Amino acid sequence: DAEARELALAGMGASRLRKEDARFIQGKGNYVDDIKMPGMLHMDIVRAPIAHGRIKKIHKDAALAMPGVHAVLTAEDLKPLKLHWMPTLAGDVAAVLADEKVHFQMQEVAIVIADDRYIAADAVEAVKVEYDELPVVIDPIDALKPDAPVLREDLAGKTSGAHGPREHHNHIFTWGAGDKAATDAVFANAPVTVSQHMYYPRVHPCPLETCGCVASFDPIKGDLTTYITSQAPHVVRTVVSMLSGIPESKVRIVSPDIGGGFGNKVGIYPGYVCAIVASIVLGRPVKWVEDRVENISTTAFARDYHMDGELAATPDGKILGLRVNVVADHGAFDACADPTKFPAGLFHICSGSYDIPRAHCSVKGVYTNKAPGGVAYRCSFRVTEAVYLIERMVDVLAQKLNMDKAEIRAKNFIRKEQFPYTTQFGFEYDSGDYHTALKKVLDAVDYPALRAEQAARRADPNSPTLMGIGLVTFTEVVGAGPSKMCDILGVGMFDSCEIRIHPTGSAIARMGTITQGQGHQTTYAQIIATELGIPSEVIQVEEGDTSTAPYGLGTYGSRSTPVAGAAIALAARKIHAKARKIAAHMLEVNENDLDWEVDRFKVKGDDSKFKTMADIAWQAYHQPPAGLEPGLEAVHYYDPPNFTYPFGIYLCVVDIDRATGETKVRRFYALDDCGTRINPMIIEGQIHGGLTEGYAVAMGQQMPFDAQGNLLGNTLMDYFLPTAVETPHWETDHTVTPSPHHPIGAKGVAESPHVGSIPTFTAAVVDAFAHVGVTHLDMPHTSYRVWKSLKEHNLAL
Amino acid sequence: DAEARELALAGMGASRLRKEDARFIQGKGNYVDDIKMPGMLHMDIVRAPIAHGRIKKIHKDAALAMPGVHAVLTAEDLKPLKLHWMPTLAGDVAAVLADEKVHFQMQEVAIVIADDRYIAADAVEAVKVEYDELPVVIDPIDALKPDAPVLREDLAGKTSGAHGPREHHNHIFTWGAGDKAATDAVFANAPVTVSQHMYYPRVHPCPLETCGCVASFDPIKGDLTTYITSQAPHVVRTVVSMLSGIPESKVRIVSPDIGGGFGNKVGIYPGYVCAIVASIVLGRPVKWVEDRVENISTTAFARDYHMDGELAATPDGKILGLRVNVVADHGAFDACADPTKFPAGLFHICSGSYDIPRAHCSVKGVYTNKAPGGVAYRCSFRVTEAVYLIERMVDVLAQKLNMDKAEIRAKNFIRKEQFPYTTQFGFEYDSGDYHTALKKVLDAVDYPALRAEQAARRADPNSPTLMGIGLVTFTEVVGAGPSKMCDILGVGMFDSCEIRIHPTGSAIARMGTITQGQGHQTTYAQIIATELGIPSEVIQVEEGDTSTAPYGLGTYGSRSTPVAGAAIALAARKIHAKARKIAAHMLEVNENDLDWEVDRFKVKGDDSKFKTMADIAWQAYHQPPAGLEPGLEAVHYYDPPNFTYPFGIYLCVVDIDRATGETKVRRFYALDDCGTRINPMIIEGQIHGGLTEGYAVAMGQQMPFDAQGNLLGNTLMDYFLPTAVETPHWETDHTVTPSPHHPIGAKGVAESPHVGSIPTFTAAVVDAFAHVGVTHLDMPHTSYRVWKSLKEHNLAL
Amino acid sequence: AKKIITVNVNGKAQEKAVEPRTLLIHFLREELNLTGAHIGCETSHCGACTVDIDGRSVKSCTHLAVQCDGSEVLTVEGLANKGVLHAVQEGFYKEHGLQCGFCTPGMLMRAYRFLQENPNPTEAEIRMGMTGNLCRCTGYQNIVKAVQYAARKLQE
Amino acid sequence: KKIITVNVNGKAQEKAVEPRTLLIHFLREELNLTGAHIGCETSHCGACTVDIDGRSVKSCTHLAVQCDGSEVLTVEGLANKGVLHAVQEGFYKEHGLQCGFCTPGMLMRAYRFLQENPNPTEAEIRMGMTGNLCRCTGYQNIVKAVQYAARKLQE
Ligand code: PCD
Ligand code: PCD
Ligand code: FES
Ligand code: FES
Ligand code: FES
Ligand code: FES
Repeated sequence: DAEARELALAGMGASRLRKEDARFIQGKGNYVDDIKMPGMLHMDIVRAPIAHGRIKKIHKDAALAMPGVHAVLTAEDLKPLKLHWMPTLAGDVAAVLADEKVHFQMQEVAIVIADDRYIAADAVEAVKVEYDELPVVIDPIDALKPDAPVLREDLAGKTSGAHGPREHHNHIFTWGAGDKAATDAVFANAPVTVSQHMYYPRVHPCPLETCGCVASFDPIKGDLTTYITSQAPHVVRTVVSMLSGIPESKVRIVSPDIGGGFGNKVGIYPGYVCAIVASIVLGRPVKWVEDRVENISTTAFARDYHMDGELAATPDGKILGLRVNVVADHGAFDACADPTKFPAGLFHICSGSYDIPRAHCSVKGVYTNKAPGGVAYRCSFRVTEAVYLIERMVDVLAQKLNMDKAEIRAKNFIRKEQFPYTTQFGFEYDSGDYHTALKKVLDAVDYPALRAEQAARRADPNSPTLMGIGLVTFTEVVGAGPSKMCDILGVGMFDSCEIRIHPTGSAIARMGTITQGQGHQTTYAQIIATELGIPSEVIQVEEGDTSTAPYGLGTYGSRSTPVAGAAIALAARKIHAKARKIAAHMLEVNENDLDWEVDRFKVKGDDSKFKTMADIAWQAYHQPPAGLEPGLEAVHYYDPPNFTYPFGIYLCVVDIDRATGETKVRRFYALDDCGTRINPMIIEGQIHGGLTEGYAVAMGQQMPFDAQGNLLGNTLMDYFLPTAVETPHWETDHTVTPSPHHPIGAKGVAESPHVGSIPTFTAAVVDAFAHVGVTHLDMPHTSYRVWKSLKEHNLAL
Repeated sequence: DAEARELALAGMGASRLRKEDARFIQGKGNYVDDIKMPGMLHMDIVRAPIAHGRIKKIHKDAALAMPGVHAVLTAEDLKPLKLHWMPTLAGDVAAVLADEKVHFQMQEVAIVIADDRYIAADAVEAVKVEYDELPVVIDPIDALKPDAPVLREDLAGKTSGAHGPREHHNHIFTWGAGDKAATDAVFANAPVTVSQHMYYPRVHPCPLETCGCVASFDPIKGDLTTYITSQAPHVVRTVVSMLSGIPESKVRIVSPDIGGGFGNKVGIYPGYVCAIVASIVLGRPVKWVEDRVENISTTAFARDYHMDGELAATPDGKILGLRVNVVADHGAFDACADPTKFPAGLFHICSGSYDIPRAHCSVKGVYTNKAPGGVAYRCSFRVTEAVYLIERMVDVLAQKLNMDKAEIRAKNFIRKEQFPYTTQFGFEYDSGDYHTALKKVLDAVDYPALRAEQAARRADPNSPTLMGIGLVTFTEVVGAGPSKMCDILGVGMFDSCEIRIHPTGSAIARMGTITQGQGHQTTYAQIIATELGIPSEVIQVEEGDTSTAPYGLGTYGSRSTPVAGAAIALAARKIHAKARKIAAHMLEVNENDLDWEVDRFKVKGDDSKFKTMADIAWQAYHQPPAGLEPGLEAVHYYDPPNFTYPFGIYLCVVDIDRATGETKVRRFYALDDCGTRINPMIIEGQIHGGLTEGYAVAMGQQMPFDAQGNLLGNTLMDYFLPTAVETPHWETDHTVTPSPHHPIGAKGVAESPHVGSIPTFTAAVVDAFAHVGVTHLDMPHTSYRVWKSLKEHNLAL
Repeated sequence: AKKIITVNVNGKAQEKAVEPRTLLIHFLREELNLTGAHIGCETSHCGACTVDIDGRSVKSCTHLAVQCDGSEVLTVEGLANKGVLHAVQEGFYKEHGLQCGFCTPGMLMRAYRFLQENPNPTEAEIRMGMTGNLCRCTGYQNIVKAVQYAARKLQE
Repeated sequence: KKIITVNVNGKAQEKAVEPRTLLIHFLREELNLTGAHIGCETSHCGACTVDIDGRSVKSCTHLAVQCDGSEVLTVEGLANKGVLHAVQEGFYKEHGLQCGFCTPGMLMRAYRFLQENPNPTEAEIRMGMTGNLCRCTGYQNIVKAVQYAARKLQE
């Protein structure tokens, strides 16, 4: 019966069905473009046709005279409000509407307000703009050249930025971590050494639902309400208040249902600011919803890292040192989402799952005539890059030593007894058990049989296909929080939760995070359910409304379970401590004479004497025990003591068609360990989604630019997104290594599948060519690009 | 800069303009009938044409066939849900839809749901109902006769009710307070003894906006949302939850802008229950908005007390004892709003502003064929009746002893030094200073000169008008709260407040009360402004939404300032203590090296070292000092230690036309003392409204029934409401005697003008006839009634 | 059968089709969402539904929408010009002439017209001139002050 | 403008439309049937899929005017008297949705595909759902959702 009562809760560990499904499966979800307000007008944006050039003149008359058009605003209308530029999370400034010149193609130059989106589109076509083209900067290396054109004329004469000194006009910053002296010394004396250059191409999160907002400033009440596709509504509110002068309490930002974010919706885009301004000016609602081409072309991109990795080791394979140098392309304006003190995110986590004694990494940011971004698409703040770098280097080292790729990892892994482990870069890994997981994966796929099949195939020079085996053993770092080192525009990276129990036993809870499909409305309810003995089904959770939810930092970097999940458990526990106190008063015994059993406090010894949470809730409203306030609720803001470090072990087997360059994923096995699991069903869905993004990135995605800086393949015509046919069947597995410092031992996990799968795909592809001396092949592993390599290494046909 | 900084806050004591006005003066308020939802249908009610009778048959076919009509429901459709009867705040039950019989004219018999209100009204007329008339009961005394018809056949066989044993089938309860034996002993031998019967007529609160709601059950999400004219939305949510089976967390009740409540909107009316049920059945929004005739006829009435007062005294006017007996007319079902332990409210406060050593009261409630109610219209839970009884009795005593009416009061007043004073009934009056306040009023209106003028007119037999001087010195009891003593359906009568300070310094605040026009959105902000040094203009307050506001008991009995006002100050002080802790950390000094000066914490001895609330707010979000959670907010549930006891001295001069019987109010002076005053401008408005209601009750309002039970004058055709022409110019005054136990010393005041002015008007009219031996005249004092008295006493023309 | 009509409300043409029995108050509230005007009775006493029709103060609950085809109707939503409150709205605000706000839109529309009929009204004239509007909250005292305020502002 | 009469979810809708009005905007803007979504301008995503005259069609590449006399079914019309359609139940039971943006289109497609092929193999399902993109699920649970609906439809 105690087990029956626990089961009935549908709390921690259960694979319960989602509470939010009902509305979505019936078309009753509420996304930004579903909103219609009285007197709502529509906005469209006139975008730059060229990548770089001065603005001679903008013709507004033809558009203005067009029936149905209410206004055409340019940067000149934004100047009095000091809004033609806006601060970015990276400490730089970004143009809202191009003023003296355009820095990237598709950049926002002007806006039009019309009766609807149809007339609005027509108005944009009627707005003519004259430009004087300037030479375009596309390659980061060419950008640092002495004679390179000045992209940021607004930064002229400056010698420093928000992240240190600047050595050139197109140089943004240089950041490093680790011991350079020690590392240099190791490499100088190391017996075995390897070094590889690799490009992590620029790709785009491309959420199915694009960015948008319905901005409504009410001149009567003097306040602003903005429904927006934001992954951080509370900071947006704080920023919007600052930039507009409207007192914060009078600004209400609400993230309704969002059709996927994937890091694309963390920052503030020029479209939002313009809509807000237009609404303030016209005194009525203004809706802005971008098209797919605008989303890919101008919203936050991911990656674009040019990396030079080096590994020092001994002949038996033990890694002695790690040295990395990177050139980062941040586009025209540095709007890279990151905690204020990390211009390159947590890239210094590149020591991986290995006990490397010495290490150093240096990252150099550079401006180019491209759209801003860098941190998005499940990157965990440059962790995607760090893992790709280390895993690729380990593979190169293994190939040079003719050492098995799994064996070199097992030998270098941080051991279970070394946790909490402090790396050469300073991170304190919370817990792990990499060895156990590796063995589990290797046995499941029969690794030795795989290697033997591969050996038998390579032996036959007439085999029509190449067999590749990729293996990645990674360590993630998620839960951006310690306010001491992590902050967004000055706000510490904590999070919160408020829970209120009603007189009849059910409850409502609000957090500072904001789901975009990851199931918080179900999972958050489960955490609280186990903490209070109230079925998750009646614990109603909400997020996204700054006027009702406790202040939080939103959801990105898989911080929800680590940061908010902790605040949820702690807020529930405050309520539990009061409930024990009330139960003791009702049972006329002392608190210490009580035992909590699933959903009730029972007197030690006598089982018949007990009080449920329902009984306690009513008592709290009926008559509070002496010294206590009526009610049963709690609030908690959690400033995390450390990050959470989930891990994984992925293996991919691929077969490459030698006649066409086509790569077919034969099998993919993914083991993730994110500690205590809240809902296995929901975790599985996150993994499936992340592995699919991984496949898309490694095998088909890219954002090429021609010599004139025009973005090629910025629509679904060429920008790769796999369908059910291209997506392989995923095999998942797991282990449970709890985070010691977390209230419920739960680590984040949503980005792990993306971070780890990308290098697993490259590993498998390169491994297919390893026997002919191939150490690396840059993504995407397109049939076109792979065929090119087949031809280079005489393996075609 | 100190005095200026405090002034800029516009906090405590400031007559700052209202924050609410902006929307209301531009027609942007949001009242129940302004609401329009997708798929919303309209509901109208088929009402009883007779006062008492059996329901033979209801005809639904013609109405159902009518185009636009979706459904016609009766008690039969409610039975399966156990909703044909509903529990009331008085512990009795009330019919939602007449089942076997009707208990009062205009009672709810059936409901129709249609496309709009026009079709719905047509549908009502189409529904034919056949009845079997039964003998009517309209007089309370006739109701208790042996042969009197059985009204409540549903409780046949019950010998006890919710408030003790029942002696007759039409007898509801008998309640008493004070020392019976001691009181009887004083009266048995006292040298001076007076007795007086008086009727406190049944009147109606008649708020300009009638009752209504928009019920919306969403079958997709499974939750209920209903916008309603409720003065206690949280209590309604709990009750609706339990009656419907829908988990409370999935029930959202929201009181939007309410066009006046005046106690008329505290309870749940069958109309609300029906709309909710119809919405559940139809799976769509249902709107119900009653017409004026329905409001006056079926919603909560006020008074209807038949009282017999007695006073025992010595020849110098010193009161020795008080004995009262009352017969209460509660209508068909007892739905009288009151804490569960007080079926006669706080009527035992009838000892008034006088030190009476022995007293006893007894109230007997009885059933009659009329609408439920009793407590409403600014009564503070029968205080109106209590004050009217004692003040009329004191006048009667003064007239028998031929003693001045002001003098006899100054003789019996509780002395200032006697506070906190415990009355003969057990109330502990918090504070007071009646003598000082009385002297102020007497001098202000030149009382002796008024008496001199009155003496002159009385001398000339041919003076065309009678002069009457009325004086009332009353003590109120407001702030229903001590949970051990007061509860609404089991819920302790506490209240709450939650304040959240934003990173930039402004804030949002929500309380468990709900304004209906008394200015909470302005005043509440002022309390917080002074406590935290944040201008009230940027402290946004909201009430009414059960999903966002902390649980409270609502607004009635002038409880907001006493209970919520306390919760607000304490919640703010919780934030202020944390702000100090933070300021000390920033200033690197000990907490008590700090001084609070208006809006900042400064270092003692060093004016240059300080931190403002804005500085602190930012720090709370940026980097919390060790051992503190990030953020800056608090919630507080206040269970009051005692009620609040404001007082007042009211004087009115009337001139009665001997030829027509019409009374003209020459002057009305009102002094109120509600302790610390939050906003004088707002207080003055509440006084004007209250005094006007009093004039309405004493001079023109009534709800007469004919022998058949038909309610006469139930529309504005005859139900009296004064216009600007009839309303006299009010003169207001005040003294400040704070409540010692209240966090800011503020007492409630809103009901004072209503409670005190009524007996003041009667006192003036009766005093006009005093010279011919008139001791009392029953209200209303209309020209017609006053003329009948002029005629009866040979004073006509 | 519904009659097609065009009524000018706040200077804007409102083309609709309504049954002849449609009261103007419901037309404004239900058809145009101009929910400022309110309903407080069914006997024509309260004046909460007062709007300005063709230059005169009229209780819209006692007038047919179909009798307004081509008329000039003014509602509280149209008093403010370019955001600046009309003297009448400013008067009610500055003098605390409103509490619950229900009778307010009607009071404002009546005061707007009253001040044109009588630019310099005495208190008695104000009380009498506003006599068709009932208020449950204010006691009227501040409302006459509000009207006096507006009367003064219009002359300056 | 052309006056048309479209049967949307069993109810006749006579409206005046501009020829250039895409069916997706007509449904979302004129009828407020916001279940159908927009995820691209090139006709690839299929988040706008609705059933028209017995076939799955991407409403963003069809004009509202072409629907004069047509039978259109959107996700709001799948549930019958509040009882979920097998495809809605399958997606819910098998966790076939996360952000829910591609869901209405996926459901409308699956609704027709299961009539085109009642006993589909996994390969046939993946191929049969090729016109619909999803960024959250990785498609695996969607395949299971459709399989669940297939079993329930032949039950
Ligand atoms: N241990 C554990 C963990 C976790 N979980 C679950 O799972 C989920 C998730 O979680 P996490 O991991 O914590 O995460 P989040 O925070 O929530 O999320 C976020 C992520 O998530 C992902 N995925 C996804 N999905 C979806 N559907 N949608 C989206 O949008 C998205 N996005 C993406 C990203 S990109 Mo960034 O932003 O670049 O940084 S970061 C990210 C939730 O429900 C939870 O509860 C569990 O159960 N258990
Ligand atoms: N000391 C002091 C006190 C007070 N105050 C203010 O004044 C007001 C008021 O308050 P009170 O006194 O506390 O009260 P309340 O609670 O708020 O209220 C209630 C009342 O209120 C009155 N008035 C009025 N008004 C209006 N406008 N509306 C309304 O509705 C009404 N209602 C009525 C009644 S009837 Mo019962 O329910 O039969 O019991 S109760 C009653 C507010 O704002 C407050 O804050 C100040 O300032 N100070
Ligand atoms: S609603 Fe009362 S006069 Fe018009
Ligand atoms: S302000 Fe409420 S009726 Fe006038
Ligand atoms: S919106 Fe993408 S196919 Fe229709
Ligand atoms: S569930 Fe989000 S795109 Fe499919």
